[PDB]
Amino acid sequence: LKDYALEKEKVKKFLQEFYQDDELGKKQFKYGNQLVRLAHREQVALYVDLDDVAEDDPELVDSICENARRYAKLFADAVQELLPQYKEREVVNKDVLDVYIEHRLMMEQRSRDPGMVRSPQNQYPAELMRRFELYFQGPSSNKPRVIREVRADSVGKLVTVRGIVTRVSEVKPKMVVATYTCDQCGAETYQPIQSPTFMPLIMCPSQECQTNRSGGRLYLQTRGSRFIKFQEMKMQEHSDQVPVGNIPRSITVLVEGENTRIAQPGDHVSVTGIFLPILRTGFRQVVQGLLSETYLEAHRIVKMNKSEDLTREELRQIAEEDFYEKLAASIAPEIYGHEDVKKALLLLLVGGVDQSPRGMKIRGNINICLMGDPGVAKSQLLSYIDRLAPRSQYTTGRGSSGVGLTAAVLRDSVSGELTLEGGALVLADQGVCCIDEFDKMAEADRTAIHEVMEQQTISIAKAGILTTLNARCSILAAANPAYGRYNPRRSLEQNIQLPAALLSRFDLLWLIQDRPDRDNDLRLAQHITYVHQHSRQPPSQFEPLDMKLMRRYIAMCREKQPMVPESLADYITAAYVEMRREAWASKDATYTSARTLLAILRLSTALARLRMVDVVEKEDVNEAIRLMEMSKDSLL
Amino acid sequence: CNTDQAGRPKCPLDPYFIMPDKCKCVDFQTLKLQELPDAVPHGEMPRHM
Amino acid sequence: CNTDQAGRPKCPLDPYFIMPDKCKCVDFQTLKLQELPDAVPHGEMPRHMQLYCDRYLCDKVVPGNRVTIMGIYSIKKFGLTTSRGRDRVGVGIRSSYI
Amino acid sequence: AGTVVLDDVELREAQRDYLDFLDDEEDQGIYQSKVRELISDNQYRLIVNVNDLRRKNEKRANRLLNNAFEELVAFQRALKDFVASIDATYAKQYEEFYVGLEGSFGSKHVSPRTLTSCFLSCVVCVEGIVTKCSLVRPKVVRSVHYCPATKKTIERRYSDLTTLVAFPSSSVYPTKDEENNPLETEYGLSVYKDHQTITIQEMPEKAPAGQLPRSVDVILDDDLVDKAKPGDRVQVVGTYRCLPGKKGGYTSGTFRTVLIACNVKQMSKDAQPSFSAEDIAKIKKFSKTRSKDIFDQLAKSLAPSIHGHDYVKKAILCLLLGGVERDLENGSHIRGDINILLIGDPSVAKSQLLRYVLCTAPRAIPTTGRGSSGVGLTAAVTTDQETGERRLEAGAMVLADRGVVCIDEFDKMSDMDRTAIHEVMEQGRVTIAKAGIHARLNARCSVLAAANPVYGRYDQYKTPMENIGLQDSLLSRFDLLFIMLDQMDPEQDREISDHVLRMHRYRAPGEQDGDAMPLGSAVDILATDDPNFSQYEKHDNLLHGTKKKKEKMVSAAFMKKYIHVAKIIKPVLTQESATYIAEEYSRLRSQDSMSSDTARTSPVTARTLETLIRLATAHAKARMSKTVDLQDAEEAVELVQYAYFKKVLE
DNA sequence: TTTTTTTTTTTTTTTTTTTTTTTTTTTTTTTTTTTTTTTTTTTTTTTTT
DNA sequence: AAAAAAAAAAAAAAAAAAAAAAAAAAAAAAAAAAAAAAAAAAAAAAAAA
Ligand SMILES: Nc1ncnc2c1ncn2[C@@H]1O[C@H](COP(=O)(O)OP(=O)(O)OP(=O)(O)O)[C@@H](O)[C@H]1O
Ligand SMILES: Nc1ncnc2c1ncn2[C@@H]1O[C@H](COP(=O)(O)OP(=O)(O)OP(=O)(O)O)[C@@H](O)[C@H]1O
Ligand SMILES: [Mg+2]
Ligand SMILES: [Mg+2]
Ligand SMILES: [Zn+2]
Repeated sequence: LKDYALEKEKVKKFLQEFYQDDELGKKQFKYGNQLVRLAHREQVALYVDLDDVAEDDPELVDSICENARRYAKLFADAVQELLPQYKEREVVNKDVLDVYIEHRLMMEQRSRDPGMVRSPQNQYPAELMRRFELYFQGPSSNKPRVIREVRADSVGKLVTVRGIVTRVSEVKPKMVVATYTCDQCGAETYQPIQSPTFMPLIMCPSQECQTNRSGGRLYLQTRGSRFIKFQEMKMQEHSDQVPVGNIPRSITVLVEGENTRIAQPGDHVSVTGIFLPILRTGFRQVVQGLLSETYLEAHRIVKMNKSEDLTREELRQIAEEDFYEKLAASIAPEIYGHEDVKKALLLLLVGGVDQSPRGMKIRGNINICLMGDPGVAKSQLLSYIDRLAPRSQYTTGRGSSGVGLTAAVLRDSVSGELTLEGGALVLADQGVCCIDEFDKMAEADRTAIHEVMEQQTISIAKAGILTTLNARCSILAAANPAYGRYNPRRSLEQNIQLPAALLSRFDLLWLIQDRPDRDNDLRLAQHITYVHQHSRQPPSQFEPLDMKLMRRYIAMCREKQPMVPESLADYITAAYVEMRREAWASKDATYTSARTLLAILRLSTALARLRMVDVVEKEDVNEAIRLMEMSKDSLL
Repeated sequence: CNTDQAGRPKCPLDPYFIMPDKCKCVDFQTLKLQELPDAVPHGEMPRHM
Repeated sequence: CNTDQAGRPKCPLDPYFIMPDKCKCVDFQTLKLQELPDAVPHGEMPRHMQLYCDRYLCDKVVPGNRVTIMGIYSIKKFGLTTSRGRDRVGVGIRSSYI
Repeated sequence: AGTVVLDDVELREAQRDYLDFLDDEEDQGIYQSKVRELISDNQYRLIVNVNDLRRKNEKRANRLLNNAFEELVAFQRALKDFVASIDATYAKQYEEFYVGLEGSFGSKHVSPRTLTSCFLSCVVCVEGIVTKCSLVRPKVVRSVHYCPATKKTIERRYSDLTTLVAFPSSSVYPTKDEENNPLETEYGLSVYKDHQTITIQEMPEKAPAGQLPRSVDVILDDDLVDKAKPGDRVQVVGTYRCLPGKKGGYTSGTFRTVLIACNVKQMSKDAQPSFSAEDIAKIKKFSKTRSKDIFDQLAKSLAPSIHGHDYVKKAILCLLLGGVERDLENGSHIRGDINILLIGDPSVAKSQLLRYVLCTAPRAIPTTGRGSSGVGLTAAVTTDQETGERRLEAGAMVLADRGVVCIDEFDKMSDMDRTAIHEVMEQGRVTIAKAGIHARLNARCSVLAAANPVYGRYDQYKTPMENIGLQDSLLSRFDLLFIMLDQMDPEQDREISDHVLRMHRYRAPGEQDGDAMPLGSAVDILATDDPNFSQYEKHDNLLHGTKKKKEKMVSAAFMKKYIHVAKIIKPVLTQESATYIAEEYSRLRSQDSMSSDTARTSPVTARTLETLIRLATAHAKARMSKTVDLQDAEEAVELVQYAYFKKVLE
C-alpha cells in the first residue's frame, strides 16, 4: 500500500531535524545527539518516542503502531544510513565485536571494485553490522491494554500492557547471525536467524568454492557470529483488571538486548512491544492450519508504582524538624490513631545500617511484629506497607507456605532444565516481607523465618535443592497473641505465645489492644465515617504525602549511612543495662538479650537516616528508647 | 521438492515442471562434416563427423 | 488415481486424501473382559479378552457387569508390520479380540 | 479442478429463506432489531433462536439442524447480505458474519455421553463442565508478504479447512519470490483469527453415579474463545464433526471428532438478567409507592417456606444487597460485603435459609463442613505437567467473587480451613504463592454460614461465648451473628407447625393432581430444555401458602429483578447518619450497652462500625435511596443490637 | 499431327532411427500421547503427662 | 500444646507400549515424427510425312 522508500525518507527527516528544549529551554536536536553517540559506540539503544513522531507526523505514528516490525526495520535502516555522516572521530573499538566489524569493512573496501555488481547474497547482512538497537516508546495516545484482551487482532501492532513479573529467565546468548568458515576458501558464511531453531549449514556457498566445485564444508563458529542478550519473562494481569470469577492471565515477553536485566520477578512493569506469532511447527496438531504461539516483543520496560525506578522547598521540608512526624503520619492516613506504630513502620522502611566487622555480619534490617486484638488495622497497615515499599511481598496464613516462601526447583522452559525460583522471601530480598497471621503459620515456615531474620539466608538441603538463598528482608509480622484476644489475667509470653528466640528476633513487638473508650471510640468512628463518606481521610493540619513522594524520601534516606560516636556509647550502654534490669526485676516482661541492644542501635541509626545526618545523636537514641517503651504500653 | 514444512504435508514424488518463460536458451545447430574429398584414401568410403 | 483418462497429463503417486465429511461413521467402543471370578482355576491369574462393540452394542454394558458375549473370535488386521522393541520374541502372533 | 457453481438451486433457496427470516418487518421485527443491535454493539455474531425458525419455517429448521455446515454457510451469507442492507460500511468491516444457535433442540440436545456418531454434521447442544482450556492462539487466515528486492506485496488466503480435506498446497507459507527472492511477512497487515480448544465433560451431578466421565472436544474460534474457563458449566451449541487425519497410505477407519461451536453460553442464566420497559416501570413504582417499609416487605418475602426468623431474613436481605466497597485513591480498600453466621439448635431451618440463598442469588457457591478442605475453598497452585509451568486453580471462594459462599456445618470445618477463610472474609482476596508463581486472587464474596453450637444443642445457661466454639478473631469477621434457638414454647410451636403442615399440603397449581415428583433420570432432562441455561406481578396470588388475605408477599421473579437493580445503587452516608452511627458505635462499645445477665455474642470492634455502615447502606439500597438516611442507620443499629447480645439464664 | 521411350512425381507405403513421452510403485521406522509407577516432600489426622 | 506417625499428594522421572505419522522414492518401454527409398501409374518431348 505504501512506498517504503518514502517512509524511510520520512523517518530520516524526523531523526535529523526533530528538536526539543529538554535541557533548560535549549533546542538540542534530540535524536541527532543520540545518532552522534551511536556513531561513536557510546550508546547502544535508541528509544524513539512516538509522542515526538506524532508532534509532526501523526499518521506516521499510526502506521508505526499498525505494523510495528516493519517500522522497527525502517527506523533501524534509517539509523544505519545516517550514522556515517554523524561520525565525528574514530571509534576506539570498545570490544571484540567491533574488531570483527571493522576488519570486515576494511576487507570489503580493499577488494571493493565499486562499479561491479555483486550478488544479493554476497554482502554482509544488515543485522550483522549494527551494534545498535532501536525501540519505540509507544504514544501516550494509545491506552494500555489488558493482557487478556491482547488478541489476534493485535498481531503485529505496538501495544502496551501492564502486569506483575512472575518469572524472568537469566540473560542468555541468543544467536542473531550465525557465522561459518570454510576449510577450503577463506570466506565467511552468514546465517541470519529468525526461527526459534535453525539447522546449521554444511557446504559453503562462496564464489571461490563454487568455482572450484570443491567440498567446502563450513564450520559454525561463536567467534565471528552475533549474539544478543536474551531474557524470557512471564507477566501476569493485575488483580484489579481480572474479571470477576477468573485468575490472572499471563503473557510471554521476549526481552532482548539493552532491555534485559530491568525486570525482576515481583516487579510491576508497563511493557511496550509488538505482539507477534511464533509458528507452532512440529506438534502433530489436531486442527489443520498455521497455528502459532504469541508473545510480546519488548521495546520499553518501565517499572511501575512501587517498583518505580528535588525542588528547594522539597529540601526545605526534608530539613524541617517535623519531617519524621510528617512521613510517619503519611503512613496509611486512613487508619486513625497508631501514631507510634506508624513511626515504627517508617523506621522499618528506612532500616538501620548493616555492620560487617572482621567477618561477622550483623543485619541492619528492622523487624516488627504487630500483635493486636481483632479489628485494629493490622492487616490494613501490613497491606499499606506492601503497597508502599519498593520490594515488598505480602503473605497470609498458609496460602503461600513452604516453597511459596523459600525456593523451589522448577522446569526451565527456555532451554529446559531445572532452575531455582524464589518464593516470597526471595522476591522480598532487600525489601519488606509482610507476614500476616503470623501466629497461624506452619512451623517449618517459622523455622525458616528464624534463619531469615538473623542470618538473612535460607539454607535448603532437600532432594532437588542444595543451596543458600539470600533473603535480606525486613519482616513485618501481624498476629493475634493467644486465643484471639489479649486477656490481662495472663502474662505476656503467655498471650504473646512466641518462643524467646522468635520473640527476640523482632526489634519491636508492638502490642495493640482496643480497650473500649467512649471519646476515643467516637474519634475513631468519626474518622471512619468520613472515610466511608468521601473515600479519603479527613483533613488535618498537614496534608499527607503521596506514595511516590514517600518512596522518594525513604529512598533518599536509605543511602545515608550514619555512624555511632564514641561519645554515645556510655549513654546507649546505660539504656541497655537499664532495660535489662527491668526485664530481670519485673515479673511480666519479655525476653531481653543483646538483641535488645542491637535493636536500640539500629532503630537509632534509622532515625538518624530520617534526619539525613551522618552521625547518630542523643535524640535519635532517645526516640528509639521511647519507641521500645511504647511498644508494650497497652498492657498498662 | 526442497521446501519442507513439517506441519504441512509433503509434496508429491516428481513435482517439478520446467517453467519455459524462466529459461535462458541459446542458439543451437547441428552440422554434418564429411571427410575432405582429397583426404579420403583411394578405395574407401568417406568418414563423417 | 484411477481416473487418469479425463486428461493425458498424470496425477502423482499417492494422490488421495480422506474426505472426512463424506465418510459414514458409526459408533465404536472397546471393552476389557475379565474371566468370571468363579471360573478362574484356584491358584491362577485371570484371563482377559478385548471386546470390540459397534453401533448399538456401544454403551450396552458398564464395567462391573457380568455379561455373556457372542461374537467372532478374530485377530487385528492392520497390515503385517510388526517391529516391536525390547519384548515380543514371538513371530506370527497377532492381537485377538471378539 | 477450479470449478465454480452457477446459481446452485438449494443454496439459492436456502439463502432466500434465511434472508426472509432475518428481514422481520412485516412480522414482529425481532431479528431485524437484533441485527441492528449487533451493528450498534460492534459485533459480528447473531444468535438465532431455532424455535423462531420452526415457527416461520419447519423445513429450514429441520434442514439446518440436520445438515449444519452448508446450511450455516447459507445463513451466514444471508446474514451478511442483510447487514449490508442495513449498513454497508459495517458489513464491509468484517470479512464474515456468524450465526450462533439457541433455543430448543429436541433430540439434538445431548450430553457428552449421549453425543454419539449419529449426530455427525448435525447441530447439537451439549451441556457439561469445562475440564481443560487451551491457550488462545492466533491462526493465520490471510498473510501479507513484502518482497524487498522487487518491492512487491503478496497476499495469501488460508481457508478454514478444520473439518474439510486439506491438501498440502492449501497450507504452504510463502517464503520466496518466484525467482527466489526472500519475502518478509507483514505481521500487522496479515489477518489472524484466534483459536481455542476446550474439553467439555459430563457434569458430575448428571453422570451415572458409577462410571467414568465422558468428554467431547470443542473448537472455539474468534468471539468464542475466552467464553469458558476450566470448571465452568456451559452450553455449547455447534456442529459435531469428524476431523481429518494426516496424509497416509494406510488408515484405521477411526476418526477423531470435535464439536465446532457456533455459540457458548454460561449456566449462569442467573448471572445475566433481562429488563423490559414494563419491568423497569414496575420496579420504579414499587420503590416509589412505599419507600419506608419496603425493606420489611422484601425481607418477610424472602424464604416464604420458613416461618419466623424475621431478623435473620432482614440480615440475609442486607447480605444479598450488600454494602459499598470503599476504594481509596492510594489503593486502600474497605469491603462492602456482609458475612452472616447462623448458630443454633438442630432443626431450626438454617440449612433451609442457606439453600434459599443458593437457589436465589447469582454466583452462589455451596460448601459443607469437610467437603471443601484446604485448596478446594480458596485457590490452589498446581503445575501444568505439559508445559511444566505453575498454574492457578480457583477454589470455592474465588469462584464466588461478587457472590455468596454458603458454608454449611461451619463448626465441623477444620481450624486450618477456618483460618484460611480469614483473608477472604475481610480483605476479599486470596493470596497464594508457590515458587514460580504468586497471585492475589479476587474473592469478593459474602459468607453465609450455618453452624451448630458445641454440644449440638445450645445451652441457654451458658454464655454465648462458650456455646459458640469460635475464637474472637474469627467471630469478628462475621458482622452479624444470630443464635437461632429452639424455644419449645407451645404458642410458637403452634405457629411453626401450622405453617409446616400448610407447606406440606400445598400442591402446585394444575400442574399436579395427586401425583409424584419425578426423579429426572438423565434421559428426561435431555428430553426438555435445561432450566439452568434457559431464556412479574410484584406480588403472589394468595391461596394457602398463607393463612389469610391481610398482607401481600413479593413475587420471587420480581424480587430477583428488584434486587438486581437495587444492588447497583451506591447510597452515600449523610452527615446526620454518620453522626448517629458514630454515637451508636461508641455507646455499643461501652459496658452500659449490656445489662446484667446479658452477654456479648460477638466482640464489638471497628469491624462493628463498618458493619453498621454496610447494613445501613444495604437498607438504603432496598429503598433505592441514593443516600443513607437516619432510618437506614437506625434499622442497621437495631439489627446489630439484636444480634450482638444474648440474655443468659440461670 | 497420328504413333513412342525417359522422365517424374504424385501415391502407395515400408523402413527406420532418433527423441521425446509414457508408465510402473509400499514399507519401515519414529514419536507423541496416553497411562502407568516411584522416590521424595510435605501435610493431614492419629496420642500423651 | 508438641511430638512422632502415617497417609495424600503433589512432581519429576521412568517406563511402555500403541497408533499414528513421517520418510524414502528412476529406469524401462513406447510411439511419433520425420526422413528416407520403391513399385506403379501418369504425364511430358524427342521421332515423320
Ligand atoms: N484506626 C483504626 N483502628 C481499627 N480499625 C480500623 C481503623 N481504621 C479503619 N479500621 C477498619 O478496620 C477494618 C479491618 O480490620 P483489620 O484489617 O484491622 O483486621 P486485623 O487488624 O488484621 O484484625 P485480625 O486480628 O482480626 O486479623 C478495616 O475495614 C478498616 O477500615
Ligand atoms: N420456621 C421453621 N423453623 C424450624 N424449622 C423449619 C421451619 N420451617 C420449616 N422448617 C423445617 O425444618 C426442617 C429441618 O430444617 P434444617 O434441616 O434446615 O435444620 P438445620 O437448622 O439445618 O438443622 P441442623 O443444625 O441439624 O443442620 C426442614 O425440613 C425445614 O423445612
Ligand atoms: Mg487481619
Ligand atoms: Mg443444617
Ligand atoms: Zn569455502
